[PDB]
Amino acid sequence: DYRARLVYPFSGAISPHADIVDQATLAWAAMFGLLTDSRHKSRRLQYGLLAARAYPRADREMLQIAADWIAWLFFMDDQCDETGIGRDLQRMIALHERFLAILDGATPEAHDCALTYALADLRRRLALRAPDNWLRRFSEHVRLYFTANRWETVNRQRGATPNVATYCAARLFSGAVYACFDLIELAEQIELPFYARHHSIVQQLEQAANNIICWCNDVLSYPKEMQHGDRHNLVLVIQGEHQCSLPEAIDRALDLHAREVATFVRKRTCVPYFDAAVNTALEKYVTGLQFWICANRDWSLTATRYA
Amino acid sequence: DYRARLVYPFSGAISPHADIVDQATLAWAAMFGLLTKSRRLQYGLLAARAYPRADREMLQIAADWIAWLFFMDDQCDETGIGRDLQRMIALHERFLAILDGATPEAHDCALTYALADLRRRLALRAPDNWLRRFSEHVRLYFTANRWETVNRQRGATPNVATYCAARLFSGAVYACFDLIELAEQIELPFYARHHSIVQQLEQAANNIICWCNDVLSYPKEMQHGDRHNLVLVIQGEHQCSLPEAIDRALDLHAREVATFVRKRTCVPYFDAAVNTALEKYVTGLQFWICANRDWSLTATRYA
Ligand SMILES: CC(C)=CCC/C(C)=C/CC[C@H](C)CCOP(=O)(O)OP(=O)(O)O
Ligand SMILES: CC(C)=CCC/C(C)=C/CC[C@H](C)CCOP(=O)(O)OP(=O)(O)O
Ligand SMILES: [Mg+2]
Ligand SMILES: [Mg+2]
Ligand SMILES: [Mg+2]
Ligand SMILES: [Mg+2]
Ligand SMILES: [Mg+2]
Ligand SMILES: [Mg+2]
Repeated sequence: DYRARLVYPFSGAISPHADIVDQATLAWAAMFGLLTDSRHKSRRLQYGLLAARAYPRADREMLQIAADWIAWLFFMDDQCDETGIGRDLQRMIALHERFLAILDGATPEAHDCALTYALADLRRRLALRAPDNWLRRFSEHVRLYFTANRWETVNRQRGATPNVATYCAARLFSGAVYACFDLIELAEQIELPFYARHHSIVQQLEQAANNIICWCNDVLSYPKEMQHGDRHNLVLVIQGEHQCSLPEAIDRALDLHAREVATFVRKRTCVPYFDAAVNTALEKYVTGLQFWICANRDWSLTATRYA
Repeated sequence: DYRARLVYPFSGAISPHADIVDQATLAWAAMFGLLTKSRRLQYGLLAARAYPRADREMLQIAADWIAWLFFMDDQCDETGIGRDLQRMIALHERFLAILDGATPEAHDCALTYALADLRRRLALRAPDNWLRRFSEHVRLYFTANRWETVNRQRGATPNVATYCAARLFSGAVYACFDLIELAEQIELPFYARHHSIVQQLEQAANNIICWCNDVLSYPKEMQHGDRHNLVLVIQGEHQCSLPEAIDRALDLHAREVATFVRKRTCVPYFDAAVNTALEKYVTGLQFWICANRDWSLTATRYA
């Protein structure tokens, strides 16, 4: 049982609003027409129960935006990774031109699809809770996620599996984890000054947490990705580069995950002293990264998505 | 004296267009009424060293941009607006409008018009993703300058950790690093452009350029009573002599040079085309490190 090795020297938490938020996410999906034919299965999506773990101290209104955003990501992701649009760059470019217009604050038009309308709704709701500087940073992380998904599409279309270095570098954006990390600021109601927000050690803590979450997901989701012939997965990329067995590739992936956990724990104590207020806010942010690491693992072990 | 210790284990270069670009930067600065000894500014001779392989058209934008920063910088560091937050917020609101695409209005100042001209010219050479990354770095430069202004007004000195973190943005070096992509005509994929090792190389090069400037510019900054300088921040934190503060700043500079050349050997292998483009970008960081030092030692600005 290789899944037993996905362990951390810290624990997570869940918002008491978890089930209320999950039911509201299903109602939001229905409202914006994101629930496709494939009804009874929708009851066990449980996207709100991941959000509830990722932002456990958030007010219900803010948690609901995070939950709806996570739902959006899964709906978009399953299109990219399991349907035709993921093998069609020109279709994806056309869609992303609409998303990018909506991220700049353009109102959707009659011809726009459900996902564009739903994105516009999330941007509108975030604009009410967040200042302009935050909105710009979130939008750029979402833009980089679109860029990364266009890159994954070209790989699928050309039948090309990236090397480990390229995959790991791209994975940091293809999973939209940085955009989710931006929501921690709103969940914790913290205003980090520019010099603290972008500090090298904070960036390295963000990178480590992102790698941990993505590589944990890669170990839990290689089976379903193999079924669809999509090798955007640390296990499958390691297998191709090292020409090794699947058990060996899984073992190597878990070793990289364990090393990245140790790196995160180590760098947590390398945060320099700015002032009392800034460091208090900074420790709430870094605590947020730990909640996310645990949320991903705790939710993913209990989800039929990876069964 | 202590200036002799500002050394690098690599060399720079200068564009053959250096003098016509510098002369054209003066002409541009006069045209926009940014001039009010002009021939001794030599802002084009910094640009020519920073982007030595750039085509003349692209180098001219870079030179005009560097001139813009110096004009803006002297107003912040030697003039009243640098000790007036609400006035700076008003000016920055006009700049941020221009950066988003808004055309200047009747009673916008010379700088706002000059910034709009630079944005227009950059839009002809660079795609939207580039313009956004550049705009964000310039926005963080404005934010860093507003932070410096609050410090000046309250007569506050930040600790070394706070100053170094803020200095990375107050110098606009990242905005200048963005221009390397255009100078060198390279298109780095997202995953290489934002790679942790590339970020750490940019941070090291930024630290080196800023701390080199701090050692060469502490005299003129003391005269204006400005403490945004590694030497002066070290002196305040450690309560040491000025010679000891300079020695400590130069040790941090030397240590950062060692870090930069070490992390150059830690760049992963992505593919042939990407690593070819990356090595041109990282070489660009080296050109900038050398350009800053080479230009500053011959500039009357720090005499
Ligand atoms: C769906 C999405 C992009 C984000 C949802 C929120 C989130 C940050 C989840 C953590 C897991 C991981 C980063 C998803 C990566 O996509 P991948 O396609 O490998 O996910 P899958 O294995 O579940 O399909
Ligand atoms: C003027 C400016 C923002 C940039 C021009 C181009 C550039 C990146 C020059 C390198 C020197 C340094 C980063 C300037 C920092 O401002 P500081 O105020 O310490 O400069 P000074 O010492 O020359 O006054
Ligand atoms: Mg997927
Ligand atoms: Mg995916
Ligand atoms: Mg997966
Ligand atoms: Mg200055
Ligand atoms: Mg300055
Ligand atoms: Mg200076």
